[PDB]
Amino acid sequence: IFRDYLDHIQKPIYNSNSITRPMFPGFEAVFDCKWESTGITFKEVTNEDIG
Amino acid sequence: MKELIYIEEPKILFAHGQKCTDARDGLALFGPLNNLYGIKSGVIGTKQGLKIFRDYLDHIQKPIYNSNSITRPMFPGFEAVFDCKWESTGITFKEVTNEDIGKFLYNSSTHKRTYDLVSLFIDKIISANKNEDENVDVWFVIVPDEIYKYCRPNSVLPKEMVQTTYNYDAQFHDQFKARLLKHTIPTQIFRESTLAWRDFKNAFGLPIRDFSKIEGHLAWTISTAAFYKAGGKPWKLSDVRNGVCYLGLVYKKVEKSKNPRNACCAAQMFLDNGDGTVFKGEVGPWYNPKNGQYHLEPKEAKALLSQSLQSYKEQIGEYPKEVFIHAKTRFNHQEWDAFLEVTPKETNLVGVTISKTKPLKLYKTEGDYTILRGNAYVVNERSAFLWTVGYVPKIQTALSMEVPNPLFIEINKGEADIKQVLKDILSLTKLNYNACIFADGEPVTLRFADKIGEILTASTDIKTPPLAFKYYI
Amino acid sequence: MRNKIFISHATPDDNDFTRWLALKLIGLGYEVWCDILFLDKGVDFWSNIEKVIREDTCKFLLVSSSYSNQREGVLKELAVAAKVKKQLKDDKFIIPLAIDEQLSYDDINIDIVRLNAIDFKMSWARGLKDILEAFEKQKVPKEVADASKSNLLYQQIFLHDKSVIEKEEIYDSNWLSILSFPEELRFHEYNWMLPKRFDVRELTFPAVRYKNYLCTFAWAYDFTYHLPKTETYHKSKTIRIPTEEILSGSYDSNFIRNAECKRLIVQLLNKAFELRMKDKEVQEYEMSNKTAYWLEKGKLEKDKFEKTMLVGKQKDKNWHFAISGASKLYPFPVLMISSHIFFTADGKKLIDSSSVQHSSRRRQGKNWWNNTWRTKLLAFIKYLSDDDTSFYLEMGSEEKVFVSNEPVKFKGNVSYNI
RNA sequence: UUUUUUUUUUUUUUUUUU
DNA sequence: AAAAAAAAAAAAAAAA
Ligand SMILES: Nc1ncnc2c1ncn2[C@@H]1O[C@H](COP(=O)(O)OP(=O)(O)OC[C@H]2O[C@H](O)[C@H](O)[C@@H]2O)[C@@H](O)[C@H]1O
Repeated sequence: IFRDYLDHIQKPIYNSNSITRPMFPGFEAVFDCKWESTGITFKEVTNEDIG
Repeated sequence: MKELIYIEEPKILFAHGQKCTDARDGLALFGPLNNLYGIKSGVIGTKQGLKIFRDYLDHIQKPIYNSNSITRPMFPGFEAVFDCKWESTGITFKEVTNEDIGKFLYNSSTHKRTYDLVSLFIDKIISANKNEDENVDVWFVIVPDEIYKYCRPNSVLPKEMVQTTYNYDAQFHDQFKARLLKHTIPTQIFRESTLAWRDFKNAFGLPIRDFSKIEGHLAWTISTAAFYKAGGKPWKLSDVRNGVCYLGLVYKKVEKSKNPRNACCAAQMFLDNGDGTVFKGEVGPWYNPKNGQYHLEPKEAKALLSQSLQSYKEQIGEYPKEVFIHAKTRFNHQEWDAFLEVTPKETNLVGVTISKTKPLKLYKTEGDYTILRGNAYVVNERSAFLWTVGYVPKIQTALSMEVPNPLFIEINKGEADIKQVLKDILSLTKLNYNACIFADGEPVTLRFADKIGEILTASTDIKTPPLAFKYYI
Repeated sequence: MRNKIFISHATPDDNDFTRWLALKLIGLGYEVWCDILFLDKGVDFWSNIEKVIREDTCKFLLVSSSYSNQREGVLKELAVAAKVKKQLKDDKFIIPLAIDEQLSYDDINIDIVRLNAIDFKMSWARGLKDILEAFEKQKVPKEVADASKSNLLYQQIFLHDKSVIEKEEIYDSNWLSILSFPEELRFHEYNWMLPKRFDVRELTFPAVRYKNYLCTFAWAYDFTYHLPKTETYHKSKTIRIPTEEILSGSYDSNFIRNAECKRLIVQLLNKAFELRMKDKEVQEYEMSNKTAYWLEKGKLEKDKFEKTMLVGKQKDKNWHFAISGASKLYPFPVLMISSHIFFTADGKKLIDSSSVQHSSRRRQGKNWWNNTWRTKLLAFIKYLSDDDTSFYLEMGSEEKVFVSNEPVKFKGNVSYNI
């Protein structure tokens, strides 16, 4: 789900009403920075441990 | 009239899954394994030091040409070789005024002045880490050269220039990189001479450290070190077998406490699920009393081997099948007995000793060049001479400069295939992240282990040291 | 004119390899055209492809993989390449490239089945080099450009110019093999005949005190001068052991152990070799552990034995070559010889400044390669030699060991050239 | 301490013998 | 107070 959300925010997203809440044009579009889904350092936490 | 066998030169992995024997050339054309999108640089120092750093960085952004390219390849530039962005913009710079660094330096006690200099920089680094929004990947510390004359043991501060802690090592480098382990800050120290030396001149008028022909490798090894410390993987081995954990043990003396207490350090290298090579430290330093033992007590042996084994299980899951333990000193029976107890049934424990003291010097019949590196003379199934130091044709010169001395490898304990044992240490001679050289004279396990030993004996207040090499080398 | 190299490829997948190859070739001074890097956006792409292939494409390169074998666009541009090949009368116009290990030569496309393909599957360096031979041999135009980065990278590609070659070569070590030993090592029961508070180092011939016995390779009564009481010693008290068995390792008991009886031979050999230097009238410098032996200035005829110069001058500092010997028996019965350089102020008195000696040694050895160490070591061995093939180390009036004057020779199956 | 390597200095330890 | 066969910590220089 984190990867999916990062993929969504890679692309522009639109609010229901643009004049009220401006649409988000893309992470690199706004911050001019590279932050992709490739290269995430992952640390696993199994469900049995949190259970 | 004796036969010596040659073992194939190892090739190290690069980007796109392809292999290359040379490291500098391999990363020069093929690229590193992982992408460090940008390198956020932090520099602490004075005014006349930061300018030279900026000038050197600007120099190394552009390509630098070497005199004899067959001996030393072309340097295409940091961004060209590592496809990463690291420029003069974005440098978080911290001030060290000349008067302030002078007050502590002109001190009669070498230990006191060394501790004061270490604290002055370390407190500022800690403050920059904690109370500022900027994030710094690696912290370059630059120091002047009068500091470099008068900040280590046996340095007599001149009497005309004297103006005015004992539980710490009087070596600035070790103490500095030792007290910073609690904060996990990747750090790398510069001498100003290591920087753009042309400003520094001797009596004859030439620069004292003239690097006119060897600017290339200076850039090569500084850039590679910066890439490694920032979290990048320059290269990776290709012939690593599954289920093999190695460990490299070294012993170091401590002057702070009565009796050296012989602190031991280890460095691991093993494969992981997939192809990722796990090359970390094994730092649980087990202090060994008595002046000259160098043989470690059973309980510490049990603890070290276990802490290594869970250091494999937490990443791969199952028991190793063959362990090849390397060390500079010989293994006596009692420590091996403790090791065996911790060692599981299927695991094959191998204890290999390594030494350079053996006086063998093979002079070829004719030619102003040494024996070719990789040549191995097998004394017997247990012991052999392997020329890890010698000539390799690609670099056009020998890795040695005088006549080389081969490496004495004996399988002290276990059974081991001696040819396979020789087939693994020469691969370990390639993983030198601290220096961008074709190969190193000794295996990296026993070298990075030596470094982590030399860094941890400077401060006695270290608890749960980091096992990442970027904080050490 | 035609001065472009077109790289056809499967765009969805093979962009990485094609980008790398295009960057390498542009760096190598070769003009390169490809869709990813040189195609003009917002233009008729098929028309531009046709124009570049028909008009300016001097050489055609196809990246063939598991994808590119059945891609439509590569097939169309491949057919256009075949047509322009027929137009130009050039059989070397097209060079397909094999990228996928999984793409066997059996299933590759027919028009490139007929063509020979340059291999990229195993290494991307050999394949690029083979492209390089293909382009100079067919004379593909190349702009010199920077003329420094271009040729430097060209050399950097070929990592290949100097590789291991299978050729026999002999190697001469620094080891001297021990040709023979005395028949027995003797364990005399001197006891009270030998004074307890006496030193065996000044004795004529080597001897070590073990337990209450004197251990040596000499005859029982060879030490009458320093031990006058020993004139009435009984030879039936001798504990002779078959030395060859000790070398094999067969002999082991309560009286002596294999571990220590080999330590009792190397010490005797060490003392014998020390006495051998003393007999040859060579001078001594105390090293940290051992004591090295060098030759004076003028002792040799014009200070050079054989054809190599062994004593010389730099400025005021007179340099002398020296050798140190150490006896070990683990690999073979061996006397290893290590080389050293010493410096003097007048050719006779060694400089007492250790730092000066170390710096001087570094300055001299700055420019001595293999044929400066090996020849000098052998010349010193020949000087210490008593005959053409060996010398003798003496431990007794009639017992000696013959040490060959030639080093232990090895053989290498691999070699190289300048 | 950008490194590497070859040396030069000490010091120490073990096993045995008195 | 030795020996040989093993140990580390330091300094100097020149090479990659
Ligand atoms: N407006 C567009 N219409 C079609 N494709 C487009 C467009 N814009 C970009 N593309 C991209 O154009 C690509 C069409 O490629 P394909 O036919 O699917 O597979 P191949 O392996 O046989 O293409 C290989 C050659 O065809 C190429 O044109 C190049 O000229 C190649 O040399 C798609 O990735 C599209 O995303």
